[PDB]
Amino acid sequence: AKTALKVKAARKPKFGVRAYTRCQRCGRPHSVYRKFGLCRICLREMAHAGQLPGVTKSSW
Amino acid sequence: PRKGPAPKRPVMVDPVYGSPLVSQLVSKILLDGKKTVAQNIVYTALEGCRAKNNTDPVQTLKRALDNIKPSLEVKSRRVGGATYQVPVEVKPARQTTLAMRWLVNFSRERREKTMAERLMNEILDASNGLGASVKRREDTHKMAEANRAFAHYRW
Amino acid sequence: KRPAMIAPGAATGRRKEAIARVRITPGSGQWKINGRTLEDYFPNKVHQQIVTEPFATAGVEGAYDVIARIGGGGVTGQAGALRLGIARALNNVDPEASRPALKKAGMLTRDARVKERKKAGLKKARKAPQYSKR
Amino acid sequence: KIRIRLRAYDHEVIDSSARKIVDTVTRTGAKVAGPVPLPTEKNVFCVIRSPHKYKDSREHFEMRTHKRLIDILEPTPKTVDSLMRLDLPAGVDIEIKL
Amino acid sequence: GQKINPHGFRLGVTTDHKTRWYAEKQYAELVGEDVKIREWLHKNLERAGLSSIEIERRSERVTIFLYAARPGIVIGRNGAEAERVRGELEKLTGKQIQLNILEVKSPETDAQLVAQGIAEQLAARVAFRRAMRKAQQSAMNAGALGIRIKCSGRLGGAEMSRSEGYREGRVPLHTLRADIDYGFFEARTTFGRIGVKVWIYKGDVT
RNA sequence: GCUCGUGUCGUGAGAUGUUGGGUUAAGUCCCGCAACGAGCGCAACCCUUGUUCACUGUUGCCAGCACGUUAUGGUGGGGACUCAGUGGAGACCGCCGGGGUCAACUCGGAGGAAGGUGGGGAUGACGUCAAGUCAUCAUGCCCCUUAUGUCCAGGGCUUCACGCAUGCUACAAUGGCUGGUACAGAGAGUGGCGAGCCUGUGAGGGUGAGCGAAUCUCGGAAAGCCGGUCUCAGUUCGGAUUGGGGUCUGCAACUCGACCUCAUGAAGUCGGAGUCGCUAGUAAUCGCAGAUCAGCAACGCUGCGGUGAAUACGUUCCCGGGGC
Ligand SMILES: [Mg+2]
Ligand SMILES: [Mg+2]
Ligand SMILES: [Mg+2]
Ligand SMILES: [Mg+2]
Ligand SMILES: [Mg+2]
Ligand SMILES: [Mg+2]
Ligand SMILES: [Mg+2]
Ligand SMILES: [Mg+2]
Ligand SMILES: [Zn+2]
Repeated sequence: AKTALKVKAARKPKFGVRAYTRCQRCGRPHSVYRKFGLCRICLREMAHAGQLPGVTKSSW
Repeated sequence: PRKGPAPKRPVMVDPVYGSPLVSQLVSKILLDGKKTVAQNIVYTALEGCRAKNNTDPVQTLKRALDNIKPSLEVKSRRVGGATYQVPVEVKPARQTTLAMRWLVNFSRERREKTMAERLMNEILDASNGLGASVKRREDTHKMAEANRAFAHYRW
Repeated sequence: KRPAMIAPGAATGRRKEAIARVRITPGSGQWKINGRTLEDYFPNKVHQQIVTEPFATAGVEGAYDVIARIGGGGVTGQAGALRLGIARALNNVDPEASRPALKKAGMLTRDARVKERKKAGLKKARKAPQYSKR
Repeated sequence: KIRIRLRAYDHEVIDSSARKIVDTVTRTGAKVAGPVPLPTEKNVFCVIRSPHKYKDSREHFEMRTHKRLIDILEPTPKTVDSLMRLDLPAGVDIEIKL
Repeated sequence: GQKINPHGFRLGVTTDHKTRWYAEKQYAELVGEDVKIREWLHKNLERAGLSSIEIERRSERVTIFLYAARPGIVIGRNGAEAERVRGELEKLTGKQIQLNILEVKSPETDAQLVAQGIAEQLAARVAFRRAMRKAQQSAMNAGALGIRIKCSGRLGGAEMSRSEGYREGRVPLHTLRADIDYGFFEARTTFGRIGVKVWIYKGDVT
């Protein structure tokens, strides 16, 4: 994402309702999980690389 | 399929009347996966049957099924540049299935209000020898007789 | 050939995500499933046969009481689990006079048929979205 | 009396930690209820595999939290000091309810 | 294009997670600091050669295992560089960092360092075929049961992109009990960057 | 399926292996063979489900024992049952018989929870399509630099003569309405899940325990069964649209939110040519939960269980693919 957008999201919003999430590794604004920050792609790649404890592929 | 004849699931018997025929009838009605609704309909129809005639409802259902059972039916054939209607004899299981399907469909098509004794009326009419199901059986047999000249294409 | 044995016993039954704790005991043949009677808990004859018929195919008949604790599943699954539980109870009570017929009737067997899981890209376990070429 | 809740992501380290706790308290007398396993928390995440325009192919992940419970029936303040001072693997946490 | 990451595929089965901590109300922020730590270490310690960064946490205390081929760069002179990197780590995170640096017994057998070296040679403009053959030969001299290297990109500074690969021995990617070490690096050239992937079949594990 | 090393054949590209006979879901094996070998794929190792044993017994369970306000495993207590979750056992054509030159395989049977791969998932070979993504990220080169940077308010991404596509609700009586009454699973929760009581027709509001949760809450499962009623009516079907009065979230619901209530009651009578999904706990249907999320246009998506079919003679034809 754009650096200005990332810093604006990081800073406290004017009105509480105006805040949003952003991928904390990636800056992506779509599909950001509250449990661990990050995003769709960041989750997939980091879970594959094994930096997320407890997270493994599910094949039930 | 290519591999071979797939196994057939065994047919259970009706707890009340003790005949696999009624179980097949309810499984053929059996719309939307509502077994209880379907067999409530079927039991109501059979009880209406035994009400209007003293004979056994399972026996009258059997007689209707024999009156609707087709003996031979024609299928499309792609020989040459024109399609043929080759008559083929019908096995007992296939003809019971056809009779049940026709009974249920024409019961659904009947003009009366409720499905239960639409099916009851259709069953009684078929057992007597009348109705849309018997008419369709006669029409299919008639068309098989008309196209009887292609009985030598059977394989 | 012998008319089996009456004898108390107990077993467990499972079918389609439903658990059936069955305790069969000598008695008149009445039923009590989760406190309520058979005609209350299985209100209709749709699937009372499936639970009664273990006795019918065994030597004993409706002169032998049973107590059932039933959990999970729907009505039909609970019926199947209870049937398997009664069959297993009769099995482990008389494994010689009722075992052959009881197993031949396909009743000392638990069907593993369970709801298949949904799959990504499909509307249901196997139903697929409507393919639309061009 | 005296609850010990163990939570981790690997049941091997959960079991090893529970065995270490029970063998420690026992080495300090204190008879203690066996490690009882609680249901495992099962979180599921579905993720579009591709970075763009490919939604029908997805990847599923789980974060399984394994939990075990220990009861220290015997008060045994010596075991209290032991259970507060011993060292456990980093992956598993400990919760002591006095 | 359609192959799974071997490490993610075997995660939990044969290989283990690089991070070992438990937290259920801070999970995201600990993940963020871990990302910061890993990015900082990778960006500032290319010269040492990083096999893996392993993070542990006990209570507001972080422990970093740095698996490096040549920890001489990390330790500097009498631990001066180690102290400075630790201090930068407290500056970055705000927590007590205990940093320890470990060797790799067979850098020619660890895939990540192999990709490191191949990408370094490609950046230094060595013929890619010669580099891949050297890495393969060194791996089998060490005693790996199977090597597979693939360099994709504008190989040799060309215009079209190629996907040139080498392999011999056995690399059963589909076998879960197979211990397969996977490494990847990017050679930063005057012509974009080359992706170098390395699979090394260490052996079979239970 | 795709290949390799060596050998061999050919001037050579190349071939042989990898053809042939049999078999298999499978380049799966067997037989013969200028081939002898190996590798990536197949299979297995992994997850889940079906049987069972040991271990443990709370927040789970209650067979035998003692009370409980009447009452609630509420209680002491119990390892029996269920379950929870760790570690084992179990299936291998292993046994029996036939076929199969034998041999792989194949048929039948017994035992068994399960029999010939038991069901499902993960796993996608060499490569193809200059397939998609410079907008997740990263980056070669080019371009912008008092603007193509960057901040803000308002607007737009929600337009509407139309066309296509994926769905939802329907067209009713296997149904609508109404009262009563059964049976789930998988999940989520501290700016959260919120019980109970009071208030309102209701959305909700006011108070407000409990629970970081096998404990407390979401919670009601719905279909179904049972009683009543409607009686084939463009309807007591359908619920679009439109008028009024509201609630909640939010700095703020005009453009452009969901919901409640009152009124309104559109098309729709089962859909042309054509076309789609599915071989069993499947299709069909019935509800439930989660992600994102202040709220929500979600009927979407990913899961979960409930009820639960019909049919497969067969390969001639249509589509895709495999060996020679
Ligand atoms: Mg927002
Ligand atoms: Mg499409
Ligand atoms: Mg496989
Ligand atoms: Mg293109
Ligand atoms: Mg750019
Ligand atoms: Mg739009
Ligand atoms: Mg929680
Ligand atoms: Mg199929
Ligand atoms: Zn991201």
